[PDB]
Amino acid sequence: TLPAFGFAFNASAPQFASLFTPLLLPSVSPNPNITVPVINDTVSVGDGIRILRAGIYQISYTLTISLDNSPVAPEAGRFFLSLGTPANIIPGSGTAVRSNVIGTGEVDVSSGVILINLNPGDLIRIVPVELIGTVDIRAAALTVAQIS
Amino acid sequence: TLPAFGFAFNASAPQFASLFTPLLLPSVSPNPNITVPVINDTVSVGDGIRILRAGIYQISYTLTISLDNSPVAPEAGRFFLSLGTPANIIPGSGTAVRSNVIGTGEVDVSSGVILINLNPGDLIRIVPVELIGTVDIRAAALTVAQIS
Amino acid sequence: TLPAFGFAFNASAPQFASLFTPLLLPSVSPNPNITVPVINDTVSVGDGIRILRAGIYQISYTLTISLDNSPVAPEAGRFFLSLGTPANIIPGSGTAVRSNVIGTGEVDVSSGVILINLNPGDLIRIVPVELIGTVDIRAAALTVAQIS
Ligand SMILES: [Ca+2]
Ligand SMILES: [Ca+2]
Ligand SMILES: [Ca+2]
Repeated sequence: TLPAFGFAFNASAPQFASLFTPLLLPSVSPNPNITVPVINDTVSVGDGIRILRAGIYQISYTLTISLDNSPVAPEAGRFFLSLGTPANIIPGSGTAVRSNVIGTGEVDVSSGVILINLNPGDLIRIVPVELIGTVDIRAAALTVAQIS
Repeated sequence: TLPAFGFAFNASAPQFASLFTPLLLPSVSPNPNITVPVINDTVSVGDGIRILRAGIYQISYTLTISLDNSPVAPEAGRFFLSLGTPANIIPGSGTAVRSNVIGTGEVDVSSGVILINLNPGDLIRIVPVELIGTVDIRAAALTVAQIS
Repeated sequence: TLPAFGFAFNASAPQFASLFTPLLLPSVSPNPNITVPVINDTVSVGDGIRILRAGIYQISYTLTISLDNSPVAPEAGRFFLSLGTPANIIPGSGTAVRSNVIGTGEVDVSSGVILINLNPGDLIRIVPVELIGTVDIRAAALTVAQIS
C-alpha cells in the first residue's frame, strides 16, 4: 500500500502570527503543469492536516518570516507543530527567530523536520506559542509523509 | 521496488545568485567513508535532478546564504524549486531572506521541503526569482526521494 | 519490512556549541499524547543516532541558534553531520550562520536535509566545525529515515 501523505501550503497570502492560532494553509496543489492535490489518506482542513491512518510520519514545516522591527524592536516568534488543540505542542518540533534590536528589514527562513507516531483523527498544525511584535509570515508549508 | 531518489549538492564552491539561473550542484557523493553516488532512477545534470519514474516525491533544498551588505544594503533573495524551464516555479517551495539595512556580515540558512507528483523527464532545480544585491550562495543541496 | 528510523532531539536544555563536540540529543519521544520512542532498528546514544541496518537514509537536522553578540560581535557557527569520529564530516550536510557585526539579539534557524548510504555501526551526529564566539544552541533535532 502506498504511504499516506499530504502537503498544505500558503504561497500567496501573508498573515501575521497570533498566539496559539494555527497558520492558514489553503493550498494543496504545487505542480504548475499537472496541478492536483498532493493528498493520500489525509485531509487538508485549511490550517493543517488531519491523519486518517495510524503510522509513523515524517513531518516538516517551512516558514518565511519578516521581522521588520515595526512597531517594536526586536520582533520574535517561537513556533511548534501541535497535535489536536493548539496548546498541545510537539516537543522536538520547536523553532524560533528574533531580529536584531538595531535597524530594520530582516527576513528569515525557519524550517523543522520531525518523526512521530500518529493515529486516526490527529490534527497537525503550525502554531506560534510566543511572539514579540508583528511577526509577518510571508509563506508557510507543511508536509506529512508516512514512513512505511 | 526501491524508491527512486537522488541527492545533488555544492559543498566547496560558492556562487552568486543570478535571476532565473539554476544553482550549480556538481556533487552526488556525500559519504566520506564509502563515497558513491546517492542516485537511484534519477539523473543529476549539474544544476539539478531529472525524474525518470512517475511518482510522488518529497523534495528538499538547503542553502547557506551570505548577505554582506556590499555593494548595497540590504541584500535579499527569493528562491523556488522550478519544474522544467527556470521560470516555471513550484508554489509551496518558495523561501526568502533579507539582511538588515544596517551593518554587515549576516549569513543565513534557508531550507524548504515539499511533496509533489512528478513525471518522467521533469527537471527539478533551485532558482532565484528575485534578488537585491550580490547574494552569495555558500553551499546548496537538493534531495529528491520517492514516497512509495 | 518497515523502514528503519530514529528521532533524537533536545527541546528543553540549551547548550553552547564547542568545536568538534557533538550536540546533545537526550529525547526520543515527541508525541505529547502517546509519548513513546520514535525508534525502529536504530539506537539513540545521547548525542546522535547509530545505524543498525544497511540502507539509504534521508537525514535532517534542525537548530535554533542564538547569536547575541556577547562577548564578541559577530558570532558565527558552521555545522555538519558527522559519520563516526566528529571530524569525519559529511559533504552536503553543511550549514552556517553569522550575526550582524552591529547590535544584539539575533536568533536564527538552520535546517539541512541529505540522502546517504549508511552501514551497520555508523554513528550520525551534529558537529560544530567552526565557531566564533559563544553560539547558543537553544534547541536541536536529528531525524534518520530509511528510504526503502
Ligand atoms: Ca513587524
Ligand atoms: Ca553582497
Ligand atoms: Ca554569545
